[PDB]
Amino acid sequence: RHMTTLSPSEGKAQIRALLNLINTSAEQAIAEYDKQECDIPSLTSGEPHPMDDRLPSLELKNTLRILEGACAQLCVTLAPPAHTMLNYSMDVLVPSCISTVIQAGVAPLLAKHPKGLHIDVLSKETGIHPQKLATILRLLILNYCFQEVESNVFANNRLSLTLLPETSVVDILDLKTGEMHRKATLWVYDALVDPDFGPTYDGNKSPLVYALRREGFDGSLYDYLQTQPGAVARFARAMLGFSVSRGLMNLLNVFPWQELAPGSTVCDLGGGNGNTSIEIAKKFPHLKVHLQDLPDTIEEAKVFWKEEYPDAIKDSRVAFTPIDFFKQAPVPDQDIYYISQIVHNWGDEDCITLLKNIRSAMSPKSRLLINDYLASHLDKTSIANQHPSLPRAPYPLSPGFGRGMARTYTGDYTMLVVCNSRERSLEDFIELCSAADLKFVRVWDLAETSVTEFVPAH
Amino acid sequence: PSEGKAQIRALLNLINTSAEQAIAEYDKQECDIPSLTSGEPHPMDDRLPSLELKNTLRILEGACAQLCVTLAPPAHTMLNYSMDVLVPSCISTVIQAGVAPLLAKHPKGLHIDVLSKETGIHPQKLATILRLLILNYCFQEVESNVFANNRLSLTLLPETSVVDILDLKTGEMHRKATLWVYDALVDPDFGPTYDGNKSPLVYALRREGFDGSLYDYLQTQPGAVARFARAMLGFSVSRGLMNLLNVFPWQELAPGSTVCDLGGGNGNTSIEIAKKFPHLKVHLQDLPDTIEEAKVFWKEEYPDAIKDSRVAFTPIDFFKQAPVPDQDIYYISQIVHNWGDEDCITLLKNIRSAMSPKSRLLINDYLASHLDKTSIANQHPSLPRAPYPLSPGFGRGMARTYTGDYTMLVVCNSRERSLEDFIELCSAADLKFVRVWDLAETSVTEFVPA
Ligand SMILES: NCCC[C@H](N)C(=O)O
Ligand code: NA
Ligand code: NA
Repeated sequence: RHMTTLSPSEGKAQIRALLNLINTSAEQAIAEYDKQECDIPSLTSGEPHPMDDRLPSLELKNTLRILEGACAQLCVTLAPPAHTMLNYSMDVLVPSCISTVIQAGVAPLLAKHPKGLHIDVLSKETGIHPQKLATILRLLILNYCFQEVESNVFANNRLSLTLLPETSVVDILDLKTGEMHRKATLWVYDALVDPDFGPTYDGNKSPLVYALRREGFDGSLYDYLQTQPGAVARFARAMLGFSVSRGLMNLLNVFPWQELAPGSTVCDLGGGNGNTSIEIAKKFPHLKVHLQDLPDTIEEAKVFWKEEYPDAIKDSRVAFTPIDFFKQAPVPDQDIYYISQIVHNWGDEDCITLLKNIRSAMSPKSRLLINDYLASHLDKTSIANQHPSLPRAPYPLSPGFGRGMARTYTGDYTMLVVCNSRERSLEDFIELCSAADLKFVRVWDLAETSVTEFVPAH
Repeated sequence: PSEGKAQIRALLNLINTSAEQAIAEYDKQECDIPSLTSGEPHPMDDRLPSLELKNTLRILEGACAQLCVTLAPPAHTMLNYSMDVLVPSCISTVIQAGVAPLLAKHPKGLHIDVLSKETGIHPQKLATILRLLILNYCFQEVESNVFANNRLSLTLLPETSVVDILDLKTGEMHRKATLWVYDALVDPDFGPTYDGNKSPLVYALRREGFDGSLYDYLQTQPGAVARFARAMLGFSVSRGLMNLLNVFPWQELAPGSTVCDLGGGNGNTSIEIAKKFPHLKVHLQDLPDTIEEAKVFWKEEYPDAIKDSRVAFTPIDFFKQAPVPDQDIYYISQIVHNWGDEDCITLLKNIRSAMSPKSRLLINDYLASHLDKTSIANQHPSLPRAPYPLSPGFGRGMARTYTGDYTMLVVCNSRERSLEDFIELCSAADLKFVRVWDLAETSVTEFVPA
């Protein structure tokens, strides 16, 4: 129409530019589906789309960042503030419903009956009152998870299929919506102003540990998981699925592993089982990988590598060396030292200690890759003056990608309430590395976390 | 070419045209587009949102949500859903910490260290909380580590008609209501019934040694009953329920027609009806103490209606006695969704027994309709229809109907009802369904004596 141009203003120009971002991003997402020769996904189909279990392309993830940011900004601009804030206040409800239907096994039950089940059958099988379960299901269905095929007859759709026990994402969805995460957010303010739990970032003083203490539990997160049967393996699968659902394997496509000389060494410092190094070695057979972690984890990793990629052990392309990376330096003269989701778990002093340990082991050919969210400040000046190798949100998105980069900030807050740690900005990382005589090179954007590269300064 | 591509482009068209019409709604009041960085309220922030704006927002939000969820991988969307507890947690925390009033006293903005000193919260932790809110357009960072209010955080000021409902919905009691929902639902005592003392909230409160209803619990907490009453009023105001005045055709009733505000408390709704439509007479009926309070309220806010003999007050227990007879309109709002079927049918038969052949009953409540394609395709023509290709209905655009129902379950052990549920109850009370009057929030369903 003409409503953006009849009585012109800067605000109308910004609305029209948001509309342009939405339209062009949607067309680019269509192009991504065309590139893979796939049709557009359906929210009513009862079977997965071919790309549901595939690594999302970098282009699709960047597109979605812009599309989600622009849609969110457009709606929040045009709606009355009380409307948006009321909806925010009720956003706890959908994750509550997800946890409830996971506990009730609704999605596997519906997978046994793909054409759908009447709500009385679901009630008989779950033990939940049929109208209460229908209330839960309809809130999820309104949000495109499950579907109502006839009145009071419910079926799976492509979003509820992520809740099947076999998928790679059900465990992280179960953990993030689960009772432990709900306890972590139950008394956040009280923990933050508590004279003992408030002032420090100590591991045993998170809001989760505060809630556990307040209910009579003695022990940290670790101990709490150990006391819950089958919960440590649940947490491990959840971490793996958190990496998978976020498309972190796009590392393999962003950093130029193919341009490293044959025989180059990648030291996966603190890589646990080496789930990343194993993919690097599988995809780039000209590289050698070194897994370093705690001795027990190193034995688990030897078994894991024997399971999944014995060829690397037979070819002498994988090596394993135990380490406590706070007390000893890693193996020297590696071409790459890779640390992923390690810095955001420790305070500044321990990080500087680890960074100095890494720096002491490096040669002129060495570099350090840090895989972590970059939790940038949200003022216009910080965003404008960021390093040009960082992705920049297009006009008129603000702050940055807005909701399009939500997981950087929901991640940070999660780190606070569950682990009492924090994500850091690019400036924070540069300052820590500079204290360890490491000079910044550039950011390798994964459209989720970022891989920042540093080299020995002197 | 493909149906999926055509649906994506139809969603784009819905987004474009709905945004255009939202702009037209701002132009109609000679207002510019609101700003997400401005430190002062937009002139329409405290105004009743027009029916047209709420309609286009239903479409715009439903279409944006459906577009993003269609194009994103399911794991991406579900991961973001799984983290949706965090923003309300942050809202509750900044409310308890008083960040918005503090920033109101210093409109330029405050450094994070000043906010930390004033709130007792570590500055980097407070910064994490604030930045999650700010990414969602609540508050803003004007300079690095210097934060200020914006138009969304202004809703958190103590004087607003929305801060109390936001405080309640994000607060500790509501967090306890969603703590153990599954366990409550499969428990053989809490699961099978809708008894007031068997809600998921009460299930969680048992672990503190409490047992009773929500009303009992509120009376154990200092200042909780008053905060709850303020929150209910503010929930009504912030949802634009006063669009009742603009949807039901009060001006098409003949002068002298009577409106019986049944269970209307102080008469907050009927006093606005009486002011906008002086040709109507209002009869307010509620509990005796409430009726005396309402007399005081009307003497303070609309004494002309008392001088002109346009408002009457008659105490009632509407489960035990019939309302005053032969009124043109009987109006009940947010009552049915608080009671079970048997009590509702009792109240409806009481109302029916008082009606004359010309009387109508208006029920204001959410219509928690079924979401299958057949129910939606064959719904009553008076219901709003979501345009192609929105599904189910308006999708996320009508979220508050379905977050309302779930809220009623976990906090109150009650439920919203579908249109068919309402029609069946009223038919059991010898009331025939006429039509729905869409408020673009709740709905007002009309019934007549059969
Ligand atoms: N016959 C099916 C009734 C479903 C109807 N749309 C309702 O939700 O009221
Ligand atoms: Na649970
Ligand atoms: Na704007």
